[PDB]
Amino acid sequence: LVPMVSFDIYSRLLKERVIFLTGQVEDHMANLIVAQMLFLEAENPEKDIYLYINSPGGVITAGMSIYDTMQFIKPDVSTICMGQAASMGAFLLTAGAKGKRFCLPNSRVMIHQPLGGYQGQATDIEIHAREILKVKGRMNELMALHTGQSLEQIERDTERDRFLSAPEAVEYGLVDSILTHRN
Amino acid sequence: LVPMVSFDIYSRLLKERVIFLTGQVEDHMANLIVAQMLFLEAENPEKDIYLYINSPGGVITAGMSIYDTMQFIKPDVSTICMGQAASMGAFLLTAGAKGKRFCLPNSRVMIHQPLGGYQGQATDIEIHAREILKVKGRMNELMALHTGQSLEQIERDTERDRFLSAPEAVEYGLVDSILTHRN
Amino acid sequence: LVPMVIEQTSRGERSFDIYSRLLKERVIFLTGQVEDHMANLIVAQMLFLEAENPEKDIYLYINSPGGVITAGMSIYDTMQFIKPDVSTICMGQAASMGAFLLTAGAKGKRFCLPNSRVMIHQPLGGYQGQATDIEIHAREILKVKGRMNELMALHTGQSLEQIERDTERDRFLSAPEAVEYGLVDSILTHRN
Amino acid sequence: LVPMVIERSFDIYSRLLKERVIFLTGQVEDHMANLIVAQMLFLEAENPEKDIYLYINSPGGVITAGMSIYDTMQFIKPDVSTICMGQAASMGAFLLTAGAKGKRFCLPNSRVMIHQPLGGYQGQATDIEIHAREILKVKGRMNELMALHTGQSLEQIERDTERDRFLSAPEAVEYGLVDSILTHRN
Amino acid sequence: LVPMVSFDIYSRLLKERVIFLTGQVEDHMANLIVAQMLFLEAENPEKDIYLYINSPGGVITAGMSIYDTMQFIKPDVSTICMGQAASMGAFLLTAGAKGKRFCLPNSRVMIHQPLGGYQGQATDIEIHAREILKVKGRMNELMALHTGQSLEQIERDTERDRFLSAPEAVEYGLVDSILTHRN
Amino acid sequence: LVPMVIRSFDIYSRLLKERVIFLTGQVEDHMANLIVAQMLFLEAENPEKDIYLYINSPGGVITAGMSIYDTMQFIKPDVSTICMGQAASMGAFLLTAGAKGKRFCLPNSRVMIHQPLGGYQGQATDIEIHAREILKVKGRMNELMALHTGQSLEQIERDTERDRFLSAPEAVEYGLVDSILTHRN
Amino acid sequence: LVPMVIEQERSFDIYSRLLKERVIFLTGQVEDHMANLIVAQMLFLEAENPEKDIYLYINSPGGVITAGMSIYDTMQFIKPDVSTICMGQAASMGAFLLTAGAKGKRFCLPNSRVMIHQPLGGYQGQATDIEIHAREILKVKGRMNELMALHTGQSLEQIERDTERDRFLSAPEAVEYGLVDSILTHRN
Amino acid sequence: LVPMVSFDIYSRLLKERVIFLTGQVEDHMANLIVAQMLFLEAENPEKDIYLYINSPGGVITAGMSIYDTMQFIKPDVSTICMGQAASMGAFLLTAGAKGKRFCLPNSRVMIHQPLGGYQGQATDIEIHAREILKVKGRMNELMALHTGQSLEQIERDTERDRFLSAPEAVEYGLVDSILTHRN
Amino acid sequence: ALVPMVIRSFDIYSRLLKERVIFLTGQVEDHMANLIVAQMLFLEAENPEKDIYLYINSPGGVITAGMSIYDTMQFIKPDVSTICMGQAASMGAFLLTAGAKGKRFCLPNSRVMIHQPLGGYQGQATDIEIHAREILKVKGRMNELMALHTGQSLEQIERDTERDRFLSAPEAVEYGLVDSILTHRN
Ligand SMILES: *C[C@](*)(O)[C@H](Cc1ccc(O)cc1)NC(=O)[C@H](CC(C)C)NC(=O)OCc1ccccc1
Ligand SMILES: *C[C@](*)(O)[C@H](Cc1ccc(O)cc1)NC(=O)[C@H](CC(C)C)NC(=O)OCc1ccccc1
Ligand SMILES: *C[C@](*)(O)[C@H](Cc1ccc(O)cc1)NC(=O)[C@H](CC(C)C)NC(=O)OCc1ccccc1
Ligand SMILES: *C[C@](*)(O)[C@H](Cc1ccc(O)cc1)NC(=O)[C@H](CC(C)C)NC(=O)OCc1ccccc1
Ligand SMILES: *C[C@](*)(O)[C@H](Cc1ccc(O)cc1)NC(=O)[C@H](CC(C)C)NC(=O)OCc1ccccc1
Ligand SMILES: *C[C@](*)(O)[C@H](Cc1ccc(O)cc1)NC(=O)[C@H](CC(C)C)NC(=O)OCc1ccccc1
Ligand SMILES: *C[C@](*)(O)[C@H](Cc1ccc(O)cc1)NC(=O)[C@H](CC(C)C)NC(=O)OCc1ccccc1
Ligand SMILES: *C[C@](*)(O)[C@H](Cc1ccc(O)cc1)NC(=O)[C@H](CC(C)C)NC(=O)OCc1ccccc1
Ligand SMILES: *C[C@](*)(O)[C@H](Cc1ccc(O)cc1)NC(=O)[C@H](CC(C)C)NC(=O)OCc1ccccc1
Repeated sequence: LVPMVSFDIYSRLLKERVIFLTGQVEDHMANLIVAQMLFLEAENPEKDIYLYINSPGGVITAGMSIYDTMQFIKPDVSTICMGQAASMGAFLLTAGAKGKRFCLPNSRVMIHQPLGGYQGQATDIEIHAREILKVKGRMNELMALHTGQSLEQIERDTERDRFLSAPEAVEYGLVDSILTHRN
Repeated sequence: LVPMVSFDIYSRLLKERVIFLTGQVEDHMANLIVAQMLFLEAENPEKDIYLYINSPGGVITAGMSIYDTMQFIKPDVSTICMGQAASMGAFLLTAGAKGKRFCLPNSRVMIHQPLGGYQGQATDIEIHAREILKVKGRMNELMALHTGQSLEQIERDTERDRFLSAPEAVEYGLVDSILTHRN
Repeated sequence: LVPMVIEQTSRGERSFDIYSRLLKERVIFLTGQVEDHMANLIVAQMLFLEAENPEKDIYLYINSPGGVITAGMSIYDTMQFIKPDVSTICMGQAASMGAFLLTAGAKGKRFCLPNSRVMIHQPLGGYQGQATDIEIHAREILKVKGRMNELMALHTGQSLEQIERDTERDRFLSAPEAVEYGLVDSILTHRN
Repeated sequence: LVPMVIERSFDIYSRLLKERVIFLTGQVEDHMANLIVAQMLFLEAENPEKDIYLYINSPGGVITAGMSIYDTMQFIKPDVSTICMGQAASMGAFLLTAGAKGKRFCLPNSRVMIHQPLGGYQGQATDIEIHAREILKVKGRMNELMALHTGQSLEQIERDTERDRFLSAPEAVEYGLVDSILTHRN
Repeated sequence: LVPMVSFDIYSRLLKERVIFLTGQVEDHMANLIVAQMLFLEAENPEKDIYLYINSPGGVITAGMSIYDTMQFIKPDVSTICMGQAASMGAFLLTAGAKGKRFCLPNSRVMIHQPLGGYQGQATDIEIHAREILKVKGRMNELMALHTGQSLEQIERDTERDRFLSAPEAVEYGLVDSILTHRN
Repeated sequence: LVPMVIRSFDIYSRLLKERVIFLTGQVEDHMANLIVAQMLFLEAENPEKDIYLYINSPGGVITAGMSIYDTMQFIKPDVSTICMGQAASMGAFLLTAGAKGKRFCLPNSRVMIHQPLGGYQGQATDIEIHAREILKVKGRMNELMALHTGQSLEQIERDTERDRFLSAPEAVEYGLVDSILTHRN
Repeated sequence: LVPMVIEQERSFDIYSRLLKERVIFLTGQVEDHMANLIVAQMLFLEAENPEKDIYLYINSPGGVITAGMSIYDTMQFIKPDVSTICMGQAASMGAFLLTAGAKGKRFCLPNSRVMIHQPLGGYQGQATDIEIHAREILKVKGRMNELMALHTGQSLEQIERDTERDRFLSAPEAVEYGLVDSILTHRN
Repeated sequence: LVPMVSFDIYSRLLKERVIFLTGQVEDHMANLIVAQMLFLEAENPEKDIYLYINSPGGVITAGMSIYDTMQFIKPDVSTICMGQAASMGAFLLTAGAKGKRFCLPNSRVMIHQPLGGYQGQATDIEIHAREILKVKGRMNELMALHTGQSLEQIERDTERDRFLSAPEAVEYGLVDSILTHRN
Repeated sequence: ALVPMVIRSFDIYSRLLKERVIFLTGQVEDHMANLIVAQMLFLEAENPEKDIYLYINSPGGVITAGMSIYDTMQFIKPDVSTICMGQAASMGAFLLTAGAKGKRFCLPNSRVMIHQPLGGYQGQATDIEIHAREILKVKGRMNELMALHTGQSLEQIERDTERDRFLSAPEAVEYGLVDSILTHRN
């Protein structure tokens, strides 16, 4: 039940260089966002891309596919949180082009450390636990980079779930400003 | 089946600036409505959009994606309740352009406070409880803003489910008037 | 099948299951998850032994991964309420509700076996419902968390802030570490 | 159904308990371990001087449940002589080797298997670290005790348990896991 | 459920040194048979024990607990096959004291190699395959000893399921004679 | 569920002093073992005196049934069989396996006979092995049915290719039982 | 849980104890194992005293024909008269075993209800096997009708016609039909 | 679900000689990648193809249909890891044309030996075990070839899961360089 | 589901069909076999003189569904060239070797496996014997046709298929199952 304009409603919006990231982040939905990004860049390598984010979080490697695409392509990707951007969603929100990251007024942001799960031999448990610790550190480094917070601050603040209103997300350095009304 | 007109029935009405919000509010259906609003705003920034609402409620952050787009876009969003607008549905109904919020004569309205659920360590239970109580407070502030009721009245009236007929909804400030017959 | 035992009784021999037999040694086992019914059985055994002789010690062996707090507290309050000292002995593990009842034994009379392990942590819970009810239930679990820290602090001799700090996440303790922490008084190695 | 004996009535297992024989059969877990522990304590109360015979046929099980048995075998006064029939794998091999020195037996066609701990956790990275560190400590303690009972160096036990290792009964003797093969009743 | 003087039909027959092995061979039912053997040996080490076998097969290690107890205890264990002895059942049947192994006239025997199944890394697969092949060889050697067949013949005859009538089982050396009428 | 009489005995235990044994329901290893044990018990108590096996069964597993069949022949006492309700397939086979002159239907029982049913899954080499075996079994059971009924081998096989139902008088005419019990003498 | 009872000493459960007054209960769906328990109690009570009547209380929704016939033939074969008493209901196999009692000794409790009907069955298979199995259930149907006619005193034609669909009878109607002899009301 | 440029987003990028391998490697998804490669070769046999890889691994034989196609066709296949390339994903990454294998900066690579499982008669277990061992050695030989590491180093390093950062994957020889920003 | 579009429009498979290329992927069953048969019949109609390329990546499948493809391959006028990528096992290996003589290929890292039929039946002994006779007839016919295409004797095919038999691509050339290894496009 998706409406049409020959373009479906999202194809139409893709014409105004708008991409939607909605729901849990996972490989296949992430692949769709990456293809839209490479396409938009192909269409006009200089003009901004708008990425709307309404997401409860998701899988780290899937989110890192979108993150590296965002940094790799020529156009600035301007991120706009609507609804919520939690964990992986907060991370991609803050990864937008400096000065071009926005929360809508009543959107809410949440941040936290990695969660994972493994089963098997103690030797293998060691290998996998070291990996998720490595991953937690890189994520914190990147989050510190984009927010302007120190690495130590990000580590403390993400030990447990932390929720932030749109003004709190601005103050934290997570986004640059609230978008309220179309200028 | 969705009938054809070359549009499907909904695409055809989208041409009249008409959008339908039907069913449980959740991220993807919510994103469809946001895309339709953004599409219509692009087609004509000054012409009103009509949002028909028939909903038993739904997810708060999903609903707030719709709310913020309603307030962000240039066109006024006129809201029309058919069937029911309950909880998140009622919130988005009252969020329409002042003077352009309608109930159909036998539609019914229901308002209530958030419901949620979390499992985990006491420390985490406290973090999540804080967040749902904060959201409850903010949603009340916005309900008061739109209906014209005092914050305190709203709090009182939402502790448990409260049902309103179309005439009672007009009286409460939830809607501006009743549409009985077209002109 | 629980093995049984036959024993002279001056009114004839009668049969005792293995656990009934050990009750005559004044021994009670707490094994597995703590939950109302298994907890009630232990309460009942404690009350029985006190009636048999209010002045002789009881031995409570604990091998438990944890369990329900109110069920645990039915055992805790009974251990304090009855006249005899309840000596506690950890075998296998005593985790969470199990560590709590272990440390709750009569002072000087709480023991770990040498290769037992102890784990402590804060409460875990979960509610669903209206925000007003969520607050009510969150407030209750936070009340319980504090009361349980106060009692752990009491029994171990650590400060409340130390117990609070140490139980935010799961913490494991070897037998020597549990002695060093104040959780038990000593290690039992070879039958005294 | 458990056979009864008429004399005044024992099930087969209770009858053999009176001859100081306990059976550890199947996966090791808290409740069946509690039953073995209880039987050991009973036998000690009956006579702290006479040996106990613990027959072991087990594919392994839960480490803490196994350690309740291990520590009881060491704590009680009587020697616990262990006899492997069918198999003793992982926690079953550990309990077999933990028997009184000189009094650990394999039956001729029994087999033994040793390996390191297996586990699984789900949660925050912080919690994953806490749990991994604890499984690694357990792995080390279990290796130290295996070395002690077998006569192998800690290094050799660690190397030989990275992956499953099977031993015939003569191999379990050569390894120091048991003292001798029991073939026929003397 | 069993005929009762707690004291069932099986316990009365135990009084006459008769033990039944019925159904799939598995640790717990095997421990019961072991316990009955040791009991009977303690009662009288000189008198024969009678083991009726009606079994489709089962777990090798469970079976070996019985086998080794049969060899270890002082009394001779006489085996009698009723209905069938397949695989682990045929193995325990032939393991009875030579001269005291019997088929009833219309019982059937079946012999085969081990079946197994593992999942894991190729290194682990290699370890578990090596072990099942070791077990296959040891079991073939013991079958050869008990039947009087060569190792080569047992190997060739067990690569696939091989069925034997009671007279065929006498000819193969798996039992000593047919039991038809009590004298 | 099981009533008892009083030293205490359950109802079936009680009837066991009457030298009466019940075979009820699907024939399978464990219920068949209980019947075997009762037969062996009764022989030991008195090897001269007849045993009465009441049979009401829809059939069952062949090997389980053959444990009973061979025990019936092996023990010293005659086993007299009495069909109540029905004796179908393995039930009919054990009915006709009773001592000659001592096999009975009650007037409204019915007997049904049929060939073996089975099923295998595997490589074609294994399918052939198993199919050979079920056919060997089918033949051996027809040879035993012929022995007990007095019909020829080829005839029993013909009449059992499909399910065949018999009234009590028809079961007598076929040679499956000797007589019909109507009113206790 | 079945209540215990101590007879001045052995413990009988409620049912064991009422067996000493020669009372057996048939309750629920008639099936092989429950029906064997009834057969064994009948054989027990005959062995105790072959002259003395047995009382069989029936409260049953119906059940398997062959299992019912195990009980029917035992009722007829044993020396004692089996008196039947319906409480609650006796439907189909229950109604048949109720009317199978000793003539003059078959009763309904007043608010008993009886129902009668023809066999129901089902099969799946090749057409050849379908015909075999259809012919067998048609034979069983006829034989059950012949027996019902014998016990009720109704003609075989009446029985056949009345059992083509479920037919319900009050206890008064069951007396009038010949299904039971009389209504039992108070203890005399 | 798939944005409609007439063309879907993937068909559109196919025009740019871009193919996505996303998720578990399995016969049908692999056949789709094969078909795209064959098509791009038929379109221009001398121009590179770009294969974006975000995969947790998969079935070996499916992976090898891709591998052999990559080698067989006339164009070079440049591989680009986004998110992760694990096991079969890492193998296909490393099998890209020399000089043309890339990791995005926060992509992660993991290598390990085969996993398999089988159930059946010991004779059959022996056959299937021999086959997985053959496959393991063959895969090591090919990894050694593509990375420049010795066969013994590869064997040692893949007995258990080995994780590599993007710079570590460059050091290891799995890829040639890190891509960061579009030239 | 996702199949890329090429340009009036074509799906990726449709485009490759223009090159006379057909894919047989996964388990052989009636409906996927029917699609392959239809594609062959179409390509014959387009040009009865030009070769057809069948790529095979399959773990095996249903014999009668396989024979619908096999007989199509022999019936049609064009030579059908077969190319194994990934694996061709059992029914896959059979269709691979059924290709036109000299035009059967393995890619270098593909693997082949061959085995006798597997089946299963439940019913009366009379019926078991009918169905057992049928699967044995099928087994012999499939061995005859494998011997024909490989050039091996029928007794060789019978012996070698009694259990799963795996072959590397060079082994599959030595066996006569394919004619050569395709490595780089000419
Ligand atoms: C919860 C949130 O969505 C995080 C993403 C995240 C963003 C930013 C920072 O700094 C850390 C994390 N998502 C996850 O933790 C997912 C959780 C769900 C249940 C899929 N976890 C995940 O992808 O596992 C990562 C992992 C890495 C290495 C080893 C094992 C697991
Ligand atoms: C029930 C109605 O749909 C409400 C939305 C609402 C509107 C206006 C006001 O004042 C309050 C609430 N919906 C919910 O409460 C949903 C019910 C779920 C979908 C069953 N709850 C929800 O979105 O949870 C929000 C939340 C959870 C945890 C922490 C913070 C917020
Ligand atoms: C995990 C351990 O067993 C704890 C017991 C405990 C001991 C000592 C201290 O200081 C704190 C806790 N058990 C629990 O937390 C249980 C785990 C459940 C059974 C999964 N949780 C529990 O009993 O909930 C209590 C509760 C819930 C809601 C509101 C109030 C109390
Ligand atoms: C597999 C075998 O039974 C081992 C026991 C063992 C014996 C001897 C040595 O040296 C090491 C281990 N059992 C386990 O590993 C169990 C297997 C489960 C039941 C599948 N694992 C277990 O008890 O988990 C241990 C654990 C310890 C600390 C933290 C988490 C889990
Ligand atoms: C089919 C038969 O019951 C065999 C027992 C047997 C007897 C005599 C000889 O020579 C060989 C075998 N039982 C098994 O093969 C069991 C079948 C299971 C219960 C389905 N298999 C078994 O116990 O596997 C043991 C094993 C697996 C992997 C590695 C080593 C041992
Ligand atoms: C249907 C009836 O109960 C038969 C028993 C029978 C009695 C007399 C004659 O002459 C033949 C058969 N029972 C079976 O056929 C069972 C039915 C099963 C329980 C569904 N079948 C059976 O035991 O198969 C045994 C078998 C299978 C494969 C190979 C050999 C034997
Ligand atoms: C419904 C009532 O209980 C009848 C018993 C009955 C009594 C008196 C007369 O005259 C006819 C029937 N019970 C049945 O019909 C059972 C029904 C249930 C579902 C078991 N049916 C039954 O036993 O199968 C009948 C049958 C006979 C021969 C062949 C196949 C099936
Ligand atoms: C874990 C990773 O995805 C491997 C692929 C691999 C790549 C490179 C090297 O050097 C080794 C392996 N995938 C597998 O192991 C799959 C895992 C399954 C899908 C869970 N295993 C597989 O395809 O089966 C292996 C096998 C080969 C031959 C015979 C039987 C089984
Ligand atoms: C395992 C392989 O895929 C074989 C195909 C085969 C090819 C070549 C030769 O010489 C023999 C076999 N496939 C089968 O055996 C299928 C496997 C099923 C789908 C699991 N079996 C099959 O089609 O059964 C055929 C059959 C059954 C009963 C009677 C006649 C034929």
